Amino acid sequence: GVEIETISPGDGRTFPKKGQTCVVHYTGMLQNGKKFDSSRDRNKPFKFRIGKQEVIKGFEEGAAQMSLGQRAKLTCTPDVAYGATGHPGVIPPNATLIFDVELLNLE
Amino acid sequence: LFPDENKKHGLPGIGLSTSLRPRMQFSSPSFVSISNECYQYSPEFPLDILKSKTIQMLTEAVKEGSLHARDPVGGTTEFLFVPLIKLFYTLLIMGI
Amino acid sequence: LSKKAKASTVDLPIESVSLSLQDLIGYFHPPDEHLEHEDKQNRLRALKNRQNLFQEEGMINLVLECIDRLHVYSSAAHFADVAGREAGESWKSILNSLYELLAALIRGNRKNCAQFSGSLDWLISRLERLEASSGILEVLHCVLVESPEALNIIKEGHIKSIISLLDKHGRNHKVLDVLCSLCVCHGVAVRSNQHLICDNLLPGRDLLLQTRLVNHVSSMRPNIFLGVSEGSAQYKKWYYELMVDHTEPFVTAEATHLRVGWASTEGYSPYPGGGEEWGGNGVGDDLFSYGFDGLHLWSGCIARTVSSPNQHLLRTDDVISCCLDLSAPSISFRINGQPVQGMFENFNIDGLFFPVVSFSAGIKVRFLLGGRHGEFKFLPPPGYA
Amino acid sequence: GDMRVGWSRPGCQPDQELGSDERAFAFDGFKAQRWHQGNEHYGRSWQAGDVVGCMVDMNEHTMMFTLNGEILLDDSGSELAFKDFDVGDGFIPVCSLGVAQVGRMNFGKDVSTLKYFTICGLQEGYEPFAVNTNRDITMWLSKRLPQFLQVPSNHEHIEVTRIDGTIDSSPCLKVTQKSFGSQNSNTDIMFYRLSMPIECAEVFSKRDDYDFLMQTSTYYYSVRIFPGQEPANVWVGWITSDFHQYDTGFDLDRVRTVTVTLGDEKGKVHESIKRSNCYMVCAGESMSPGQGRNNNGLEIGCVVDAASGLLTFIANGKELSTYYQVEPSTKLFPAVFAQATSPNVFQFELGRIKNVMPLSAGLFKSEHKNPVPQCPPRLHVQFLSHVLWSRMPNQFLKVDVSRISERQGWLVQCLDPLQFMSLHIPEENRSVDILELTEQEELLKFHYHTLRLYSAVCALGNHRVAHALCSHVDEPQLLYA
Repeated sequence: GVEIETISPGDGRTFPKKGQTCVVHYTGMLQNGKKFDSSRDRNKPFKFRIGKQEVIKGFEEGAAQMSLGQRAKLTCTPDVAYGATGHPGVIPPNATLIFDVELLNLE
Repeated sequence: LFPDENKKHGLPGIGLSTSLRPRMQFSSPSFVSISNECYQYSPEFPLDILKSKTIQMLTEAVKEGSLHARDPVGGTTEFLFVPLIKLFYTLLIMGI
Repeated sequence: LSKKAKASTVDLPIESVSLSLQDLIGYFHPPDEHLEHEDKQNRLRALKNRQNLFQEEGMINLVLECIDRLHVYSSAAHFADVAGREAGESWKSILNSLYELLAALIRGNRKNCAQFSGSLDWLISRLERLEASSGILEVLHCVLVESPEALNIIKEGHIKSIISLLDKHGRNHKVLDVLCSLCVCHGVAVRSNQHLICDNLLPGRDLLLQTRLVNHVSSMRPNIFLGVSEGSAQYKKWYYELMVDHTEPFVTAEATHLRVGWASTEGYSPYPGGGEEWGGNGVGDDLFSYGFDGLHLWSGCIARTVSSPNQHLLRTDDVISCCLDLSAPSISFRINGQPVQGMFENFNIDGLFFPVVSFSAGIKVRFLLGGRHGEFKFLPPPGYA
Repeated sequence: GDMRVGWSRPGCQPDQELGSDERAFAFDGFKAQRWHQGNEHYGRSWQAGDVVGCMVDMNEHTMMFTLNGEILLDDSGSELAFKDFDVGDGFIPVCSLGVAQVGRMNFGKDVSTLKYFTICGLQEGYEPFAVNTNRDITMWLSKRLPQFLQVPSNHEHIEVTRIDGTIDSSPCLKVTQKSFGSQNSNTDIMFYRLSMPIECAEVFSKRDDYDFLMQTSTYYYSVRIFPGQEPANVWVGWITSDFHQYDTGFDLDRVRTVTVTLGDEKGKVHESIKRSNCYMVCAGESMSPGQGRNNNGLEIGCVVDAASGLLTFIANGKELSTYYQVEPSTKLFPAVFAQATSPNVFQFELGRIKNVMPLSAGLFKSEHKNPVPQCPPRLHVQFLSHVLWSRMPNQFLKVDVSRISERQGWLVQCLDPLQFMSLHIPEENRSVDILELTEQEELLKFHYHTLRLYSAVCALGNHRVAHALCSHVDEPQLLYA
């Protein structure tokens, strides 16, 4: 599964609901600790829609368990994101990804 | 042909051009998305920021080169100007 | 010699072969750039004619046969054992000269480079050997620059061997140039080679040098120097507090750095030890420093999460109380009056200790040192000064 | 005090004093001494606040100095500090400061700040060093913290031979002191290590057999101390990249260590971890039997288990009681610390004991499943040295400190962001500022060709490869560059 550690607490009430877009800033980290992705570098918030298989599941259930305004650490096992093939050129095969995700706004 | 009554050439480039041009396509390079449609098109970049930065940097280069200082950026006048003028030419060709 | 006839009976013209290989290399030497244009063109025409004549007479396969028969011996010592001492010393020189002659024969001639396609697969088979890596790589580069068919015949196995050359023989810009020549030739891009090179080299992040922007981090310390030694008048328990008036979580694309704790000098010098003077390093990155960030205990550039009531990164209006015990090495923290559930133990006490805070841009914090230097928000633990 | 100022060639060594060798020309006013390949009397001494004006004319190879305006002279009437020299590769300003010494260099970027230039230097036509410049001069200073670097071929004290492994012998690296026994040889403990590290598993687990060899993660290397070398002076084991401690006297008790004790809410220590940068043993104490080393050199073997993190040492076929447990994801460099008491000191051996993988399998990815020991050219012996320069950042963080009140205490405030591109060497586990490649030439060439390869793989509209490369080179890095 996905383990979620809270970095900064949120409201604790407004959890994402079914078919609602989530606006997040994330920073992709490999398990050894090397950054491969970050929306803050692009300065554009990332929007994705819950339950429509737009992103990796590890990210989907991480955001679903997360709450509004809550900055949390998301760690994704190899089986929950890029299982064996991996992302060609970015993610090596059988890799564990750590995500620092903030739920800015539910819209 | 001419902007006004007297037959004075306008500045090259500025004006109203209606000729058909290739359309400008960009995709956001995010690795958390599993969709493969992002592979088409070139990754997005802050074109306005790059444009303003290039203008400022060329303006500073025209300052510094005229004084003929011993310390051009990169150690040589070629290293100072060739990459900058190449980036400027690429921007101007793209038409930003 | 391979058929085991004794060395003296077999005649091996070692010196003459070396002299002829030097003369042949000089004969196929490319024109100098300093020469005037007409002379340069004449010499280029002569060189092209010589290369064409050699390739048409089959002078190239003979060099390959000589290289193959010299490659059966693993080392110069082995060749000396088989043939003799002089052959042993000349084995490396002759082998290098043969590869140089092959490179000179194939250089700049598209027809020769195209006819070398069949032998290209055999060429890459000996790339791992240390006695011929440079020559094989140069011949490969010369073929790849001029022959489009070479890129067509280069396969994933060859590309992976070329990449593993970086892993085994270390960093070398010539193999990087060969990999570049694989991608594009004569303005034509090989998408399959591009994809293979990317997918086999980039994701590892273990061979090419890596780049990243790192926020500058500076450290702020008081004048006090704290140490313990036998028969000396210092109190082994100490206490101080830090208050966070303001902190911006993301001033830049990188997270703001803010760590507090104790640091120890190297020896009795007043200069902090074990850490870089400038850079992105702060409290808890070396083994001379001990830090807290609100979520992890930092020591030796390695952090481990420590539990706390309402764990959070260092926010505005946070009071951090740091306790130093030198009787038994023990550094403990207490956030907002709630005890942090971790402590540093059994560290080196030879040097002098002092309070320290490390930070990036976007902070506003205050030292509460007690007395007329800022009253403590909470009562110090018993026995602490 | 003991301070020197002058002009140095780009080959000057930070560890050597100015003027001792031919690299630099300096002036020691503390002893009224001019230094180049020796010292000879020149000029007077300075007091606090005195100003020295260095004056070089490369046209006919003349150089003089001034002190508070007056021209310093040698014993004769000659103003020339150094009569004649060669242009060579050039000259740059240099100064050496002794213990508790403070000085200031003024490169004359602003002529007004030059106090004695008008009276001496301007009428002669001499130019300020940074007169026609727009940016501050990047000043380089001697590195204080020693780093591991490859043993040079020209090193006068340390020599390394690579011995190829035969069918019956493992590949070996031999460390030999060429100058030992001879006069002027320096006897001190030298710190050696191997270039590439062993990586432990990210998460810890909770006739040799080929299946066991393929499934195992244990790696082994051995060190043979040659007879005649003092075993007590030789230390064998592993070190991490954090090791930067250069002490003339090294003891196992004086290694940096810490014990993080994470405890539950009520206080029970549920876990205790010992963290250190050096995990090494002593050959002298490992030689429990005694005289088992003079007939044949002492055999200490190091066994590392990358799956569990257990460091065990095997010595002369008997397992030593000393053992170290490390935490996951730790890069361990094979290392040997020794003080030479013989021309032959020790020898790295890359063989394998029964049911253990050789060190090459752990080091190199392409040799992961190769039981045959190997010594690729990448692996090479390095030694800890102080001959390295450091670059001062052109800008520093703007931090203001002030005591607000007796109540509010002291306020420190930093509000202006600064950044720098960091070049991370993967095998070395080290990071340097990319601006140091102005003097790191080989790294500069390799990285320029790496950038060219980055352009080539995405050339001619390879959009997928461009998307992949956006991960490695980001928008902030491109903008900063």
